[PDB]
Amino acid sequence: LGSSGLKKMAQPSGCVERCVVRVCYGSTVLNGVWLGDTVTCPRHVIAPSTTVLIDYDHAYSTMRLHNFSVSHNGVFLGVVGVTMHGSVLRIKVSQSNVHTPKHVFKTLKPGDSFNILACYEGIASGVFGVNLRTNFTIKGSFINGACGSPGYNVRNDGTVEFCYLHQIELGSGAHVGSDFTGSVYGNFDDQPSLQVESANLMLSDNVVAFLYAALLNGCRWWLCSTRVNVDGFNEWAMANGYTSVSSVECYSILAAKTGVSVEQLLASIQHLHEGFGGKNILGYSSLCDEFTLAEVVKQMYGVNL
Amino acid sequence: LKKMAQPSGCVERCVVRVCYGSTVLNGVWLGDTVTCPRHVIAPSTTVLIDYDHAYSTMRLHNFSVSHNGVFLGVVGVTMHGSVLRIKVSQSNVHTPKHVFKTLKPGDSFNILACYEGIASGVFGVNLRTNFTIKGSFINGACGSPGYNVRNDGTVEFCYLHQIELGSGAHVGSDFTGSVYGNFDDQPSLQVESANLMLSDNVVAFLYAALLNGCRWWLCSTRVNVDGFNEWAMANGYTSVSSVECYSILAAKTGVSVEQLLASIQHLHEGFGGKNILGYSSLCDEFTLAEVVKQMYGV
Amino acid sequence: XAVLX
Amino acid sequence: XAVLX
Repeated sequence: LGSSGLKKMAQPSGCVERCVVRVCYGSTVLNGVWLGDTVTCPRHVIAPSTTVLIDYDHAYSTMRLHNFSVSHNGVFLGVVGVTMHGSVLRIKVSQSNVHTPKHVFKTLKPGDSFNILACYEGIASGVFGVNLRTNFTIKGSFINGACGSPGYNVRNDGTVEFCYLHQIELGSGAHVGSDFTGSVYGNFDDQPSLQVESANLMLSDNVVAFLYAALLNGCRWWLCSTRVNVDGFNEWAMANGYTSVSSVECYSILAAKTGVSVEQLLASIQHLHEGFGGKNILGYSSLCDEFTLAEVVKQMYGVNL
Repeated sequence: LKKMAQPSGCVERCVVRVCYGSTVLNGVWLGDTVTCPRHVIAPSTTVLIDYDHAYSTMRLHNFSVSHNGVFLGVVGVTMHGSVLRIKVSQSNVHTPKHVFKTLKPGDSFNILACYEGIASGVFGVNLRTNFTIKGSFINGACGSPGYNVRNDGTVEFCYLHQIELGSGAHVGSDFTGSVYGNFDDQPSLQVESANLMLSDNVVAFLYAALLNGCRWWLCSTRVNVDGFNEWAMANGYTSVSSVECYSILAAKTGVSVEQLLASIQHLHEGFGGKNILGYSSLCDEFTLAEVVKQMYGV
Repeated sequence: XAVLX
Repeated sequence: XAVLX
């Protein structure tokens, strides 16, 4: 009563699970995604070592097919051909995945939310939501053997957007993948090299949506009494680790239903930027940029986009 | 530390659209039996429901059960507790190896949020000490399954969403019809006990911090189990349950649980701005099992 | 006060 | 510093 509750969720993993396969080359084992007659997986599966600079050219030319082993739930598929594209391999198999969902391939942009199906040994073990950050990394949860874990989005009509294959954990702990065309996000290298990412920026659009969710759930203590216009805030955001706000009218639905303007939520962001002190906001102890406007509206009112 | 859910695939194939008259919510399809919240037959929403009267005046041809738009044939309906068991002609060929379990406070499980018999979201949650959970549900969410998947692959069905209390807290029933914490599936004024911090989880959380190089918060002070238990009395925390389980991780830190017990007191006061694994306050969202599994794959 | 979903 | 998963 007086709210619905804001909870971080992933979209259902079912249709993606039926595409996850166990891909083994030699003694190296990771995950692949099985669509049609093709299995896509990180190319470093054929690397004789993963803990040393890899000569991928040499790796592919000395590759032998009989060292490949592709299985789905322990049922082995027959490797027919292997081709290299960017940072991934496309493995042609005899059997075609009869559970291939209506799908497309999309490349994510900073600010996009998607879902991770964390897999090990070709078996999905966990599923969770993440945002592609401004520095083209994500804050996931992975350990050894996670690579090949698919990232995805499910459209309203049911089309699965495949957009991520886990590949790298940077020294900072930040995670990086490639799209299904081989492009490593943010132009990172699929090498165990020292790679540094840009400092992360707070997704200001998300924080605004979050604060609206907080209001719609009865949380009001943080509300600032002052207003700050869009240009005034963007000049502040560049200098305090926040993105620009785009674009004070997509929030017209929640501005209407709460009676609080975006400008009043922008001045609050400034004040709350410091910290929450002792207080709370919907269980979160600092400003939260994890939820998009779409996610919020979906959980509040049940509509999409 | 990331809150995640176990894969929902096997559960999705059991979710069905259950409609009575024009009322639509979710059901779980196992074998030839569909289980759903009984309030699907309730004539009104803003009024105390006479379920006995609703059930005797119930008529079967008003039911419409579907899986992905494919209609099943209703054969029988039985009321047990706060749920209905709808017997159907067709048997679910995708019935997973399953059992029915009733959760205890502190247990983590997974919610498959469903609307119109189609899953729209999945997430991990904890059953609180007051037998509620903090999820996110709106119109048509009832019947949403809660579950855990055992290591051998057995699916434990343990939750069917039913009600949101005035406090915002969410409540469901088990598959036997028993509503958790003995709440009523009625729109009455029902108040739950104040929530307690799951201290077992907080301790596990702090061990996780130690394992990630976060050590600043470590107190130089010691506090025994009983001394902490009645610090817990006055600050909304559970009793610590109960020292002997943390002997493995106590070593990699050189930190006793007692040294993990006194810091909670000091940090309860406040963090002074600083964080612990991104958190600016104590976190009881993660169990010890979740921690170990995410750390080491166990 | 309680609301059945 | 980075590692391939």
